[PDB]
Amino acid sequence: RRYRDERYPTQSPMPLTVACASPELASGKVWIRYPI
Amino acid sequence: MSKIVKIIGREIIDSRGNPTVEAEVHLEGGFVGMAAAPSGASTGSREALELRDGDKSRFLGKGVTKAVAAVNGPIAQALIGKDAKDQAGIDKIMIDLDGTENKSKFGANAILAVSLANAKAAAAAKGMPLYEHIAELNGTPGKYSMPVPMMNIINGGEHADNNVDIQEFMIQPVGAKTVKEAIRMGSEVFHHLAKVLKAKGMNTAVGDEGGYAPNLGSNAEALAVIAEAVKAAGYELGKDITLAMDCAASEFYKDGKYVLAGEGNKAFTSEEFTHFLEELTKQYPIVSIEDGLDESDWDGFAYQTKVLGDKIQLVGDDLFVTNTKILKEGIEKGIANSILIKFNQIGSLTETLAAIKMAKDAGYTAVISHRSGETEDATIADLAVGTAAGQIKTGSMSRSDRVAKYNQLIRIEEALGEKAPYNGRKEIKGQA
Amino acid sequence: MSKIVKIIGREIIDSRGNPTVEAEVHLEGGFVGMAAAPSGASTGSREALELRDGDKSRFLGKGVTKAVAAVNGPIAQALIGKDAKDQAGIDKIMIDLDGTENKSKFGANAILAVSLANAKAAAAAKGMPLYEHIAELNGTPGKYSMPVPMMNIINGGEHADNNVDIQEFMIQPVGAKTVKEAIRMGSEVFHHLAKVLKAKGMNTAVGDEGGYAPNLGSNAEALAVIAEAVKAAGYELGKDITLAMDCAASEFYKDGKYVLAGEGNKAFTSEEFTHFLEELTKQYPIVSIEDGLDESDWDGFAYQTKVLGDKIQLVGDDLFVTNTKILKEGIEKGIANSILIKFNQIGSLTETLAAIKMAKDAGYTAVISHRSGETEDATIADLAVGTAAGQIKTGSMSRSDRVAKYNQLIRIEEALGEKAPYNGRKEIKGQ
Ligand SMILES: [Mg+2]
Ligand SMILES: [Mg+2]
Ligand code: NA
Ligand code: NA
Repeated sequence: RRYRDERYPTQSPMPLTVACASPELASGKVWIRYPI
Repeated sequence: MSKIVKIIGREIIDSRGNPTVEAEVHLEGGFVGMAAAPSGASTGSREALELRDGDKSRFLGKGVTKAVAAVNGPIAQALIGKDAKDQAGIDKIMIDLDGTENKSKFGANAILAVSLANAKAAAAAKGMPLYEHIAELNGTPGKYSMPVPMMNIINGGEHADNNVDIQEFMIQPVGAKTVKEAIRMGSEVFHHLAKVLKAKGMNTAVGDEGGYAPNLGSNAEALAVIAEAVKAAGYELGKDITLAMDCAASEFYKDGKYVLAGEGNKAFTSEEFTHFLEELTKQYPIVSIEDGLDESDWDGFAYQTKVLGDKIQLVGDDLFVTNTKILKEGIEKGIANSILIKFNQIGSLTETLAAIKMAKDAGYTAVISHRSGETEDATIADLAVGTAAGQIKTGSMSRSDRVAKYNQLIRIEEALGEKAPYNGRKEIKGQA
Repeated sequence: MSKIVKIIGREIIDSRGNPTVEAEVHLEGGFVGMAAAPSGASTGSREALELRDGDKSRFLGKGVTKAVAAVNGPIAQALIGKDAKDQAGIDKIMIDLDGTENKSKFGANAILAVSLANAKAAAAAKGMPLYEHIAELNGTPGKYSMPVPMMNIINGGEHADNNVDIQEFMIQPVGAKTVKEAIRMGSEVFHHLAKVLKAKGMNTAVGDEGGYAPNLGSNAEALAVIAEAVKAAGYELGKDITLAMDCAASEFYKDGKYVLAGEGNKAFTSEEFTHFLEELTKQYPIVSIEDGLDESDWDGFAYQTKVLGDKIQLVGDDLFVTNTKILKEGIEKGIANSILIKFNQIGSLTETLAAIKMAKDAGYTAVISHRSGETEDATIADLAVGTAAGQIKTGSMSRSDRVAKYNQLIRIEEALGEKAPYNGRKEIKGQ
């Protein structure tokens, strides 16, 4: 199987208007710290 | 919060200076992912179509404005409002809209860039890294490993203008206990190899994959100077470091014969080349040989699998082109025992996961791979970890088109710790 | 208002296979920035200290665990709770806590990685790209340009093991109307140069900066094969494409004389080398020469600036090491007319902006630069755009340690359009 949790963010806390606002975030080389 | 609201394609530049496709996928909640398509040089004849423009007034004809327009127009429009978390559903929409078996309408470079950018955006929408999302897509949540890398530190064939016919000569740091330690060992051997080469007056400038591109007296001399660098760096060949090769033999298969141009056009039948390779595996701890014969030489590959398959990992690259239809026939015919996974050979993440799963189920190993033309993108690091493939091929320890993947592996291992073991030598088919 | 909550340093690998420092700055609310320090090979003697471990059992002595420990320990503790938007205050805390003139306690590589990661995190907290935040930090909001690139397509000196003593031979696509078109022009010339070189039986493997590293009959022959590639690519030398050089002459200055080892140890006085360079600019449209004399040869540079400065952009690199205290003396002594801006020569974004401003105020140009040891980081693209510097030096059109900066420039220009003009030739001092 595959597990199903309590889940996900409703709105990204770091919205980029375009991906070059943060290449690192958009390419997936650095991650937001959750929670908060 | 995961519906696609915007997709942008654009023409960027790859590590050889040629254009390729980049895509950004934006979701309603503000989540974003970005990815690029890599590009091969020794491309198999059955790879999905890399669509280029052919306009000689731009990039010597290598522009990708048509694929970029496919991303911005028909593809994006077909995906607006769809759920990015439904990766199989996103890829099916694009595959069906293109409507050709080899993705020749939009280009595999267009479809793949969107496929990968979508998976990254969905992962962000789920508040998790790509490798964790990939494990969930794969039906194996929380199952990770750090891959054992094979590192191409002497480049030949289509990747360098030297007299070396074999494409790639690689070291594998099987003795390391972490991928971070593996990366340091590879760097040290790579730097000692420079000193070994200089002392012989050989060239230390690098080819397409960041390995040295010297001229050699024979193809086998590459193994000798590498073994020599391993010893000078203080490691034990065969215990800490094993060796792997990518012949790309389709590139020197002429008129039913394998011809080593750098060795005075020395010619081999299929059987003769297999025994030439066998003798090398007795002189050196070569435990993996990729594309040791031509992509069409299935009878030859059957014989090579009888002679070497019980002791050597035999990796199909051009043989299988990351394509389940072809890998399936190879499994049923007892051809090889490993597959090189290049997602731009097939064109979507979903089809790539299918090839990895098909290999695992048959007991073949899967080696996640870059192309010779790369970008700063590091998606394959996340792919290798999130499918626990066990092995990765992503270049020498120089040029950031290679090292960006090693750096992403370092970050991932730092985040996962013991949840992503580095299993070492036993990942390799035939090793325990 | 945008408080730092966590700072992480780690040892990653640069484009040569050597360790360097990467830093992440995390803010409350989740904003994150990440950057890495580049590493020079031809390092000037007055550059801020790049701190390495010296442990011969790791990376042949080039590990950076001490610098990474500074990021994770003393630097992180000093910055938790501080406002990431106060870039000058953030940099001051790190600089003062280090307390040494050359940043030898923590390493300029530790401080720089945090400095840049912090600016990226602050930009995210403001919901804007780094180039836009940098322009606000600079006191010139909304003022942008796309830089004219000088592209190093034949590598020599310390960057390749060939017989070429001159470090860098560069093309500049001044005829382009956008940086996107400039990048294509450079790609086309770069690919035509490979054909030119193979037809002469010369090596087309690449050096540290992505340019070809052939052995040549003389240093000046690099200009000849580049001129052939420009023509074969269909462009007009001197109108579509001009030429630039980085001699890195501090690397071949021996016993008061400049010695070209690849040309049989041909020796020049400072005067003679200046006139050797002058003659090349009459044979070829060379409009920029970097480090044409040794970093200590200020008498020589004063003479070279009087002889060539009205006509040629003269770029101090090791001469100034991105250091306002040194640049200031140069301006007052009539030394050079341009500065190469390398933020790891000084170690912080705030000190880098000060060098750029001091150059512009004096009428010198500023050229934003990579180092020969790079990562996939593309911070200098945002820096050149966000300060409207006008020029960038970020390598040949191969290797993603160079091309990632070109790709970021393409993305930024797409986003900004006419708000970031490509001004072409007139960016270059003397044009
Ligand atoms: Mg291959
Ligand atoms: Mg320089
Ligand atoms: Na070759
Ligand atoms: Na040299």
